[PDB]
Amino acid sequence: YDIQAWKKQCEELLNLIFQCEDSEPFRQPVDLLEYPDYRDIIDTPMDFATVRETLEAGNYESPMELCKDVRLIFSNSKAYTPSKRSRIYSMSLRLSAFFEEHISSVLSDYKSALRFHKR
Ligand SMILES: C[C@@H](CO)N(C)c1ncccc1F
Repeated sequence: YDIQAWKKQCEELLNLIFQCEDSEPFRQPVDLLEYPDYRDIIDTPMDFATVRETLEAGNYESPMELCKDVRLIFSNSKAYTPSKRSRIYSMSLRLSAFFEEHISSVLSDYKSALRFHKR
């Protein structure tokens, strides 16, 4: 029932994500010189360094907010992909499955701790 535990759990999960080779295209903001039309398709860029920095600055109030930004990394890749078979998109799908598998207990534990706090 620790209402704060999610933060360190998210730091450790982001550490695992940065160790994954599949996260390399998503570690830093998309380079506009490599993908000149990126902002014509994507309204809200997001990357894992921005997520980590937001967490470390104390600018997420809950793991749901972090989860919304990580999911935006994956939806941006899906929206930008020219093909559902593209290399970078395929890496995003594996990384998304890994993230979802690990974030589920973080969200469950936080929501349960918060319900206990408000009992
Ligand atoms: C990091 C993502 C964009 O959000 N990246 C550039 C791409 N995403 C999917 C397919 C091809 C790509 F090049």
